[PDB]
Amino acid sequence: MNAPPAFESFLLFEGEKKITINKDTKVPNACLFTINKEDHTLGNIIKSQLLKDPQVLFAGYKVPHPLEHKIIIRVQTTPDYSPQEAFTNAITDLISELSLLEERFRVAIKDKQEGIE
Amino acid sequence: EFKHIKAFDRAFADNPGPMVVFATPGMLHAGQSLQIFRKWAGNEKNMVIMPGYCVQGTVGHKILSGQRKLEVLEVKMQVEYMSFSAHADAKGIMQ
Amino acid sequence: SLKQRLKGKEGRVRGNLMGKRVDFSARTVITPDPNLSIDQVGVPRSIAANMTFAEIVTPFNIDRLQELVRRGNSQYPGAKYIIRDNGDRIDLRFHPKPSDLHLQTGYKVERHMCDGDIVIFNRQPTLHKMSMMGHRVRILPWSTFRLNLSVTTPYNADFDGDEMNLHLPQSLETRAEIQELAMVPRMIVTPQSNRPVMGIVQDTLTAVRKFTKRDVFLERGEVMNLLMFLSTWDGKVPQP
Amino acid sequence: IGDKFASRHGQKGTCGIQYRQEDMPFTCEGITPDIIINPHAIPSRMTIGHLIECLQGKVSANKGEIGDATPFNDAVNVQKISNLLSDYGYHLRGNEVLYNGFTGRKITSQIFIGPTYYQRLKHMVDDKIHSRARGPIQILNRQPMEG
Amino acid sequence: QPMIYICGECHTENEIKSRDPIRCRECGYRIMYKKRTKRLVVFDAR
Amino acid sequence: FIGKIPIMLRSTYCLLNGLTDRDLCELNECPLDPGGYFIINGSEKVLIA
Amino acid sequence: PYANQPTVRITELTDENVKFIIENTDLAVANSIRRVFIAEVPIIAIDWVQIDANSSVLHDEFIAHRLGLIPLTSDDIVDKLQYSRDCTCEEFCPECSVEFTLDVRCNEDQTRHVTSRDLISNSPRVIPVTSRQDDILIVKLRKGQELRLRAYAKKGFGKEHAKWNPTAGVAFEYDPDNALRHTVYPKPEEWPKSEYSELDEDESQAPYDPNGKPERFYYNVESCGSLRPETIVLSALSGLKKKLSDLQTQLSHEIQSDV
Amino acid sequence: SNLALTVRNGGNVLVPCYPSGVIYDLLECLYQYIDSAGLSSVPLYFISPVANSSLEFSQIFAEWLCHNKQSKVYLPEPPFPHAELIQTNKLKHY
Amino acid sequence: QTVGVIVRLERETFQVLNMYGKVVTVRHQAVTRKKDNRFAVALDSEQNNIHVKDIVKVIDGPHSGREGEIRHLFRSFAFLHCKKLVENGGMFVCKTRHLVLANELIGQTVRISQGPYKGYIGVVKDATESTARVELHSTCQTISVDRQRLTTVGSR
Amino acid sequence: VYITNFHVRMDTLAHVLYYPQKPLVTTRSMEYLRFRELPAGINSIVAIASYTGYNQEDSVIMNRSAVDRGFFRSVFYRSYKEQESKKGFDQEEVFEKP
Amino acid sequence: MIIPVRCFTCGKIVGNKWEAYLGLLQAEYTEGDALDALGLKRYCCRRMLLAHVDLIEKLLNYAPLEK
RNA sequence: AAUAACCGGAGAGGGAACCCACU
Ligand SMILES: [Mg+2]
Ligand SMILES: [Zn+2]
Ligand SMILES: [Zn+2]
Ligand SMILES: [Zn+2]
Repeated sequence: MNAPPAFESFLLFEGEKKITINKDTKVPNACLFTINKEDHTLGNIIKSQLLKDPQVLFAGYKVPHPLEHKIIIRVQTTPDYSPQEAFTNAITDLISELSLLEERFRVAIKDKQEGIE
Repeated sequence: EFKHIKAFDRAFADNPGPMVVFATPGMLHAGQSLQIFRKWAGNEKNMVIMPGYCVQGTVGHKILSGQRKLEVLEVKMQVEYMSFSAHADAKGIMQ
Repeated sequence: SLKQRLKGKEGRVRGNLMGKRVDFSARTVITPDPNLSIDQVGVPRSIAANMTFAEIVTPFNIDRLQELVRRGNSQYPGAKYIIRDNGDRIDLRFHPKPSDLHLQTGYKVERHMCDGDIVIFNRQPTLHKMSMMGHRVRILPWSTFRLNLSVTTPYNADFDGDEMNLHLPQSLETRAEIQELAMVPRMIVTPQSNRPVMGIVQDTLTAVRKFTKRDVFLERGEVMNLLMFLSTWDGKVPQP
Repeated sequence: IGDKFASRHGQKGTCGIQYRQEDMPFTCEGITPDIIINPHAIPSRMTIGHLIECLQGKVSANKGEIGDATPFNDAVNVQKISNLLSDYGYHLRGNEVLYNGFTGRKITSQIFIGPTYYQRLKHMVDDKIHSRARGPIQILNRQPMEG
Repeated sequence: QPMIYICGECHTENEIKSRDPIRCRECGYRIMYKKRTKRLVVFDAR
Repeated sequence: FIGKIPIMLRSTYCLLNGLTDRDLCELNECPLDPGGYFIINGSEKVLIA
Repeated sequence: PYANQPTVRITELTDENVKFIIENTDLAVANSIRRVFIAEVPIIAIDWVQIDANSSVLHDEFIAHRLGLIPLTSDDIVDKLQYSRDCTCEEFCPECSVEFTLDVRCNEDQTRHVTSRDLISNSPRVIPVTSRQDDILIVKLRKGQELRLRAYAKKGFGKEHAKWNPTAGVAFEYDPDNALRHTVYPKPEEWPKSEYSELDEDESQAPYDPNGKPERFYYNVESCGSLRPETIVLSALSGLKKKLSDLQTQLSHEIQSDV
Repeated sequence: SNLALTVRNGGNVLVPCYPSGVIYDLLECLYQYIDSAGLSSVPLYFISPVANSSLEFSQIFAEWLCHNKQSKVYLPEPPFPHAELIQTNKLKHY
Repeated sequence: QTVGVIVRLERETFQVLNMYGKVVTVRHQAVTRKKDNRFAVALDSEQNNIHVKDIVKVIDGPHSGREGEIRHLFRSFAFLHCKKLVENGGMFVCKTRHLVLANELIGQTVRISQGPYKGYIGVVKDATESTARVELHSTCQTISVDRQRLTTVGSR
Repeated sequence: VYITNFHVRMDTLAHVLYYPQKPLVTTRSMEYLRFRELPAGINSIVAIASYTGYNQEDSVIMNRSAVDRGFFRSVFYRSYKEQESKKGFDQEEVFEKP
Repeated sequence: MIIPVRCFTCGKIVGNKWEAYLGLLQAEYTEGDALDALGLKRYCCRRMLLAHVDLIEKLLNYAPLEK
């Protein structure tokens, strides 16, 4: 009777954009990125990557409400380092890792299918 | 089947920008046209065309004559008394 | 007889005069939710769109009120009834001529409530005065009231199919006074035994105990994740 | 969310929130539990029959037979069931390790799991929720209707 | 105009017009059901 | 004639006596229904001891 | 400061399932790799059922439900198809869907088993997994009544509905001997040796690791028959890469708007 | 009857005919009969280099039609029903 | 077609003034009560809005030079009451212009042919100028959507 | 499944379930009720552990994939009735489209 | 009312197994052995084919009142 | 030689007793 339509978990409609950004006033050099219609598929791996780089002091992710598909990532990076560029660098590193892992699996799968003899 | 002529709406009378509107009746005695005429009478920018003979002794004749006070309200916009009648001219009858 | 028509509970004195039916009062089953604060209560879209709240048309918000009115009924954020100053009652559920949709200051708008609105929220038997609390409404998809767990001690509810009634105050002065008196945090302590009642629910109690054990140790990433949700947080990590 | 599921011991309850399989945790294998009843129910209700039922069900499913649960047997009990569990390789007391599906980290404390039997009750939510906004009125008195 | 109904025990199709006895044309049974609609129907597998 | 008296299904005078599962399924009644209730005005009523 | 060099290797493969190990990778990335298998691996499944005439004892909506869950072979044509809600055309077009027909009229005395083999498809690339073993049962039919319906199948994925989910079962784990001590055993004697353990008979408990992080994750993915497991894993990784690329593009536009 | 049976079988039906004359009576009959079997799904294609012109010319000529159609004109409405068909989009002329 | 205003009640009939100013006598059951639009508006040829119970002067027509309170309004007529007028209880009828102040889609199967709900088949219950409520055939739910996205499949 | 011939029997407020299943663990006495032939309810692998904090008191967190695959999807019936009545010509009730 | 075409928890296709399972049981096998031969290793899939009740035969027993 | 006639002009009708079931 009120169940939200199924696709509401991944579709973005007009009047809202996938990503929004806001500056933090509590501590300098901190920013909040709001991602719409997205869940722990990425909210975890982004943090896991970003915690690798030592240039970032704080990185976090939280979903305001599970029924409301939305995630917010607050990051405070060391001075002279911009959160935007840190975030983009982390994601591009993650993409490289993912693609090269894909290729390694490709070669391994041919090896196995043709046989390990 | 007219591409650029669409059904009129009363509420468009206030709409800004230059416009062209046909109206009824040609005699203005009742005047759904007279409604917009009264709406815009003050403005001197608008035109009005009367392409036919008006009935004497009516608002048609009052507007036909150029006096501002036509009923007591004053008409300011410009009137042009055109003749697009579809009747027979003397040469037509003779021919 | 008349005497039978007056004496009994259904008599005019008790079941009809002291206790009489009323509108603007939804009813449904409750469902726990810890994510939202104690003062908030979730409600379904259906109830929020079928329930009505009056508004006085003012220039400060006249633009928004008109932008809401032309939305009409059947669209969640919207108004279903417009009442003129003279008392003329025009409904929008039948899509009248667009001309009447014009607005001016002073009119009455029957618009649906959205988040932030105050609502009273009780559970009979209402034995002690603290079962009649107010709350701030929030909109959630599925069809059931949602309230924070710590609130279930004063209500003595347990979610096992216990339902709970929700009245919406209609006038603005009543809204304000309810806000300033019946809103929950203004009743943490009770007059009967001058004690706190909100307490702590069983599960968070056990969790906090096992957490605050004297030897608990926690990793950097986990701490950095936990500190996120502290609303009042300063923003500076503490020294390990 | 809002239905009413009742176990075979009086452990009534309402479906709080419905998670997807990916968010739903799992044991080492692909098994992911279907219902997560709260721990805090048992200690006051003293419905340990529920735990014994859950354990025996696991044993019976692995064994391939419909295990019996006659009330006054006295021939079968926790120790025999635990022995059968030792035989089948699962933990003695039916607990298993589970994995969070959000982070992926292993659950610090092992958990009790296993099969059981549920009955969804006739008190669907759709049959209870309603609201009024200045509808009809009684004839004798100008008040809202009932029902 | 007349509608198509089904006898039940006969399983036989029969026609009936309004304000008429409800009997199968050959066995005269009294229980009478109504046939499916001709309007389309489409369910999402969900 | 005096009158009519209700009879519970599966009685010793009911039509539902001596007919096995095949016959009862033919008559489209559940063979498993325990029976022992009176049918009145359509509704299906029971006596409480 | 850069993502470590992931290292993988398969133990063995088979039509039913694939078992492999991941080395030199993080727990979060491993977990996401798992989640993508469950969620973001699009396939083809029936999604629009129109019933001309149904007369069995299963009510129509039940038949639509059951037809929803049948699996279809979608080895590669899934890439060619393009989402229905996204494809601009009249209703369904051969690009954005596939067509199935099912007509059965049980006329013999014995009960007929309306089974998946009876679903006539339009494109040979996609058919019920059973076709190309006993058949998947739809509904039994008594003599006399009939079932006639037309179905359209489209490309979805896990989130939308669990009928698009092809990963029958994923077993994910690591540290089969609790070396990292994430979990705690009050009586480690009781617990059973993990099949991947390397401990001795007496010990059955790896020593505590003062310094270490999860590594050598173990994966066991069992296909449901819709797709070969290797294709499943490859598609998972490719789709995740697509998602990351989308995020990067959108946030680059956002940064440019900000500056 | 034959057209309906073939379309139900699922084949395709071809019909040769001058783009005038008997076509219009055939079209009235088909317009009345399609709803009998509820074949709204199957569209009618009318392919000819003079299809559109022939349709419009049939529409304009009112004074020459039968009395029924002349009255259908006096009650403002296009005399033939293939105009309604085209407005409904079941029949498309190319 | 023609409404009337009662000017007198009788033992078994009613004296009623018709729209043209003619007084007639009709039976009690001959006439029927009509809904009155108490918020209707009229114009008296000088474009100043007028309503019921408003004082206006009749400066043209047989009743020219008079004044009274507007009792009833019509599309083009008005029943005006003047106390000084003894006749007919002081009521009369005159045209307003001689006074001076003093859908297709409803009930029709349709198909969501484009959008998030592409492919669904529903029924239209409410038709607005731009949007329309559709009652789907699968869900126990009803949806709102713009008319542009509809395609009246099947239907009559 | 409250009784075998529910399709034909036209009761009021009849609930029926897609997938009844005999309980995995039971008494010996159950099968004398035919409860094995008309079971009500479905087995369910449960896990007794506070997971997210959304199941504090008499609450449960359900896997949604099961619900979508057929976990407890129930159907619900309801039957109406109507007695068209003929009277002494002051009232005559007939079935016709108004 | 029929075998559920999928495991509620896993997704393994189980509907096709039912007739073969009845054949095995008629072939005088202990249900556990026959089940393992059919290839159901987890107890979250074994439960369905072990403790599923088939009512569709009961429903078919009747005549079609709609024809 | 004749001119916008509300153009989604919408309020609802028992009740009274009994039993059952949820808190
Ligand atoms: Mg309770
Ligand atoms: Zn018959
Ligand atoms: Zn397409
Ligand atoms: Zn399983």
